[PDB]
Parts: sequence; C-alpha cells; structure tokens
Amino acid sequence: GSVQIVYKPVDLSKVTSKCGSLGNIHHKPGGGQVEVKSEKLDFKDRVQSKIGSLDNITHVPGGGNKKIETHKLTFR
Amino acid sequence: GSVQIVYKPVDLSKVTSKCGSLGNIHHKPGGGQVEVKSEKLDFKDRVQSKIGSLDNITHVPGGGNKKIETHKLTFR
Amino acid sequence: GSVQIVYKPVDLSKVTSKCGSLGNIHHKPGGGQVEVKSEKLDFKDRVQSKIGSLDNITHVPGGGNKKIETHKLTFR
Amino acid sequence: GSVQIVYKPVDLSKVTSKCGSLGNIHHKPGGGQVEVKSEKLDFKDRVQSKIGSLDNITHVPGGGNKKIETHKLTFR
Amino acid sequence: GSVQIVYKPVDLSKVTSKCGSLGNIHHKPGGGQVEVKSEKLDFKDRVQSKIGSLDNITHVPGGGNKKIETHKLTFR
Amino acid sequence: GSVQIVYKPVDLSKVTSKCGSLGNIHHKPGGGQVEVKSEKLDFKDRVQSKIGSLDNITHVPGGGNKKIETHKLTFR
Repeated sequence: GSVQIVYKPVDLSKVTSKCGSLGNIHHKPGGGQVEVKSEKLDFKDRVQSKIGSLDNITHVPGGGNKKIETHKLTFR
Repeated sequence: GSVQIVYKPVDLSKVTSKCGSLGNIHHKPGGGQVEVKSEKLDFKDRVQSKIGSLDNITHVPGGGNKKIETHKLTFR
Repeated sequence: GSVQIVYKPVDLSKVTSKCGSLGNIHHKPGGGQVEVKSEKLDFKDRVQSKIGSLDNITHVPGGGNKKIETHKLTFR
Repeated sequence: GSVQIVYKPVDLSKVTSKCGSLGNIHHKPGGGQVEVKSEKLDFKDRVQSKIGSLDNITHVPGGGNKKIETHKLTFR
Repeated sequence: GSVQIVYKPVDLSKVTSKCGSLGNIHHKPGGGQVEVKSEKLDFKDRVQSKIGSLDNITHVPGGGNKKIETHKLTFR
Repeated sequence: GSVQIVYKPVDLSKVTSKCGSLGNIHHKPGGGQVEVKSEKLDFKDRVQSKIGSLDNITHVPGGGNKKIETHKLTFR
C-alpha cells in the first residue's frame, strides 16, 4: 500500500501601508478604581486567571501590519 | 508499505510600511487604585495568575510589523 | 516498510519599515496605588503568579519588526 | 405618689425518692468516628461553638432530684 | 413620692433520697476517633469554642440532689 | 422622695442523701484518638478555646449534693 503526500503551498502576498503623518494623540482618562473580594481559590489545571487589572494603554505604531500563518500536516 | 511525504512550503511575502512622522503623543491618566482581598489560594498546575496589576503602557514603534508562522509535521 | 520524509520549507520574506521621525512623546500618569491581602498560599506546579504590580512602561523603538517561526517534526 | 410592693412567696415543697437497688448497668458501644472539614471561621459575639465531639456518658445517680427556682423583681 | 419594697421570700423545702445499693456498673466503649480540619479562625468576643473532644465519663454519685435558686431585685 | 428597701430572704432547706453501698464500678474504654489541623488563630477577647481534649473521667462521690444560690440587689 503505497502512500504519497506532496504538501507544497506557495505564497507571494505583500501587506503594504502608507500613512502621511501620525501626531497629536492625547490620552487623558480621569482615573478609576477596582475592588475585588473573595475567600478561597482552588485552581487545578491550565488556569489563566486575572483578578483586578486597571490597564491604560496607548499603542501608536506607524505600521501594525500583522500576518499570521499555521501549517499542520498529521499522519497516522 | 512504502510511505513518502514531501513537505515543501514556499513563502515570498514582504510586509512593508511607510510613515511620515510620529510625534506629539501625550499620555496623562489621572491615577487609579486597586484593592484585592482573599483568604487562601491553592494552585495545582500550570496556573497563570495575576492579582492586582495597575499597568500604564505607551508603546510607539515606528514599525510594529509582526509576522508569525508555525509548522508541525507529525507521524505515527 | 520503507518510510521517507523530506521536510524542506523555504522562506524569502523581508519585513521592512520606514519612519520619518520619532519625537515629543510624553508619559505623565498621575500616580496610582495597589493593595492586596490574603492569608495562605499553596502552590504546587509550574505556577506563574504575580501579586500586586504597578508597571509604567514607555517603549519607543524605531523598529519593532518581529518575526517568529516554529518548526516541529515528530516521528514514532 | 406612694408605691408599696410586698413580694413574699412561701414554699414548703419536698422532693423525695426511694429506690431499692441500682446495679448491673452495662454500657458497651461499638466505637464511632467523626470528621469535620472547613476553611475559615469568623466569630463575633457570645458564640458557643462545638465542632466534633464524641461523648460517651454513663450517669447513674441514686438521687437526681433537681429543684430549680428563679425570682426577679424589677422596678423603674 | 415615697417608695417602699419588702422582698421577703421564705423557703422550707427538703430534697431527700434513699437508695439501697449502687454497684456493678460497667462502662466499656470500643474506642473512637475524631478528625477536624480548618484554615483560619478569627474570634472576637466571649467565644466559647470546643474543637474535637472525645469525652468518656462515668458519673455515679450516691446523691446528686441539686437545688438551684436565683434572686434579682432591680431598681432605677 | 423617701425610698426604703427591705431585702430579707429566709431559707431553711436541707438536702439529704442515704446510699447503702457504692462499689464494683469499672471503667475500661478501648482507647481513642484525636487529630486537629489549622493554620492561623486570632483571638481577641474573653475567648475560652479548647482544641483536642481526650478526657476520661470517673467521678464517684458518696454525696454530690450541690446547692447554688445567687442574690443581686441593684440600685440607680
């Protein structure tokens, strides 16, 4: 029983961008407040907890062009 | 039982960017406050906890062009 | 039972960037405050805890172009 | 405004007993077992707790004649 | 405003007993076992706690005749 | 405003007992076992704690006749 696989993907894909000018970006929130309360925590597996974050983020890239791929060949 | 696999992906993909000027980026939040309260914690496996963060981030790259890939060939 | 694998990925992918000028980036938060309270902690495996961080980050790279890959061939 | 109280209770009450013979009293339980489990306890006032008793009592008095009273005169 | 109180209780009360013979009292339990488990305890006032007693009592009085009283006159 | 109190309780009360013979009192429990487990204790006022007693008591009085009283006159 001969088995033959030829996994040969091609890609020629350009992600481009042009922006004239980034500027005058203000970010001035008026504060904030968090409060959490509990008694016991029992974690057991691959838990990803977050309890009480107060983020403030200003993310100004001149690019930002993302390109994700994923290849998975499986055999049994 | 002959088995033959040819895993041969090609990629020619350019991620480009052009930005004229980055500037005048202010980031002036008015403070903040967090409060957490608990009694006991029992962790057991691959836990990723965070309890009470107060981040402030200003991330201004002139690029930021990300490109992620992943290849996984499996055989049994 | 002959088995033959040819894992031969090619890549010619350029990640480029052009930015005219980075400048005048202010980052002036108005302080902050954290408070955490607990009694006992029992950790058991590969725990990644963080309890009460107060980060302030200003990350201004002229590049920032990331490119991640991952190859994994497995055989049994 | 004259006020006059005359609190004058009388009592002539006899509590008697006659028993011919006390004897041959066996008390042979086959053991026992208790198990309690909790995390936190917060008590705050005039609490009367009991957690996990395993009493075995043999109380053989030749008398046992109890006589309780209570008098309370109150004025405002 | 004349006020007159005459608190004059009388008591002639006899508590008697007669028992011919106390004897042959066995008390042979087959053991026992207690187990308690907790994390934290916060007590705050007039608490009367008991945690895990294993009493065995044999109380054989030839009398046991109790007689309790209580008088309380109050004025304001 | 004349105030007159006459607190004059009388008592002629005899507590008697007669027992022919006390004897042959065995007390042979088959052992026992206690186990307590905790982390922290915070006591704050008039606490009466007991944690893990294993009493064995044999109380054989020929009398045991108790007689308790209590008088409390209060004025304001």
